[PDB]
Amino acid sequence: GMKSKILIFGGTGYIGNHMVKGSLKLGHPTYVFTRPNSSKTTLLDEFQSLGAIIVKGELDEHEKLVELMKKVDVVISALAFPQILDQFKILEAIKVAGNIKRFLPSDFGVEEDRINALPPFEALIERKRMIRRAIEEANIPYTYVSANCFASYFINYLLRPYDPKDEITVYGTGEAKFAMNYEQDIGLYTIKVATDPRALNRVVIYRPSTNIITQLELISRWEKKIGKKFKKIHVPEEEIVALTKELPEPENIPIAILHCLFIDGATMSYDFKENDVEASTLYPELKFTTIDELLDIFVHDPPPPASAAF
Repeated sequence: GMKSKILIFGGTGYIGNHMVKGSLKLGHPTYVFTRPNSSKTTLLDEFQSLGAIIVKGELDEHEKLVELMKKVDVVISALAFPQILDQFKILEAIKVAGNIKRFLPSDFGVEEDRINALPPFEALIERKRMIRRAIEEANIPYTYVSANCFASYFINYLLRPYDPKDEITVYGTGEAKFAMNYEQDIGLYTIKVATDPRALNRVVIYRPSTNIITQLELISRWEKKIGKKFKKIHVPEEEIVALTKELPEPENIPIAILHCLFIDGATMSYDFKENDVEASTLYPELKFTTIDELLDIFVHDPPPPASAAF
């Protein structure tokens, strides 16, 4: 009915599929633009069975993009790091169409306009800033989402719950704080703020108070949940830093990200600004799945590990 029509790019991606599912769950007409040569045919069918309108094509099809933009109201991009600047193709279509009410570029991580990282990762977030600068210069309505750490992804990466090993790797001292949110919630809240006036032309950060922790505390809580103790093996910062200088690309990128998130503590190294919007405060009918609840999920029905593209 009055629900805004949502167009999603990168819908078959790691975080993108949660935005597609969240959009549909919220009753929004959902358009999913995806490549003709899809290896995610089983994910697309699911989207379709849920009500999504699948649109096959390439980002290079400018005319197709423009005609598509004219049919929707909101555009959300969840493209991967290798395609950050390709979002300029999406932006060009938005500019020509002229009817888009809100554009959310592919951020969904650290708040790049207030943090810096090691060269490997800095080059990537600088590309994300370029997109933001282009959006602002064109006066395109937007929302910049800083979703912080993807919880299932990093619980898998840090705790390796599927690994019966007796040791656990700690990056740096392990004392740096970070915030991590459940992917399903990131998807749901993202759709909500994309149509929320309180988020128009603002930076929205997902930092629920129940999802802030350090590597050491996460380990301790996991140990209590499963009744096992692990031998902690640390990886010195100077060591991680060196690797980002010697290892090739994209190898050194994950290492740079690990330093940013778990050593520098970039997701918790700042205080909120006047115009910042912290998402957990927006909806009294919803709440972010907490860290304890997340650990319970991994104990009862843990999700498969994943690896972002670089």
